Amino acid sequence: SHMRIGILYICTGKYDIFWKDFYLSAERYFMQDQSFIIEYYVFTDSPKLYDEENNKHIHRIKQKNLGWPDNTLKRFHIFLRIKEQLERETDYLFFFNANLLFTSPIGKEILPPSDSNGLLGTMHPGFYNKPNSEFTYERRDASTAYIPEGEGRYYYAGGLSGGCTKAYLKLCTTICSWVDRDATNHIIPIWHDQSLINKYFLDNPPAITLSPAYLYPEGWLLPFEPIILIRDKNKPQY
Ligand SMILES: O=c1ccn([C@@H]2O[C@H](COP(=O)(O)OP(=O)(O)O)[C@@H](O)[C@H]2O)c(=O)[nH]1
Ligand SMILES: CC(=O)N[C@@H]1[C@@H](O)[C@@H](O)[C@@H](CO)O[C@@H]1O
Repeated sequence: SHMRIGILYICTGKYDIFWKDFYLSAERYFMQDQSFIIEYYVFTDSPKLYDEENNKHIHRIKQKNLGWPDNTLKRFHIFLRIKEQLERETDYLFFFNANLLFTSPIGKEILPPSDSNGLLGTMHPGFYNKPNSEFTYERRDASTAYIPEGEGRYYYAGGLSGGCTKAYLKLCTTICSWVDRDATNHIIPIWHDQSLINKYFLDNPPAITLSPAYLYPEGWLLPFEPIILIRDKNKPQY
């Protein structure tokens, strides 16, 4: 029985060093109720992950480094490679960036209701209480991620997205079609990683919208307490 939770994680290249503290924080804060089984789906090129030889929930998946911009553009194309084992092993899906870190215990409060659409979005830390006129949406009608001015509620970031497995997999398949449709039209959506997810969140507003506290950049001073910290990529330790 219990509730199955799946974590989508990509750390190809030099971002594999972010897995250690992320895993140690997820095992201490993220879903530690007795009704939660947590599964790690790590997409990397590293031959072995941290605590992989001890933990069985850590699924090392073959994935080379695609570089820019395919590492953020073809992100959802990677998730569909194992979409056959995702719905059978998980009930909820969650995507976190590499350099993310848990600081506060996260429970069932971020779980979308059973009646709603079952989607999850996170407000961008750079756009809090800023007007719609300052949103960096895709303003080209030729692209599939096009959002006209005046429309939209929040500016969702691509650093953190989730929801139930059934609704989240449809989200991935929808965007993948939007990427390939733009590839044929010789056009690249901007910003590809977050503009595409805002177009979907406009057509399909998420059940619950997380504050930028779950995407708090390290060093900033934002009007909320940091729950999930975006670690600085340019630190001497990294
Ligand atoms: O070589 C790379 C570059 C990026 N990422 C992933 O892409 C996400 C966003 O990275 P970002 O675009 O901020 O890095 P940049 O492309 O600016 O170097 C992160 O969660 C990384 O895990 C990756 O796996 N390998
Ligand atoms: C790198 C990051 O956190 N993402 C975005 C970046 O892509 C760009 O949209 C910028 C200005 O809108 O806001 C952030 O820095």
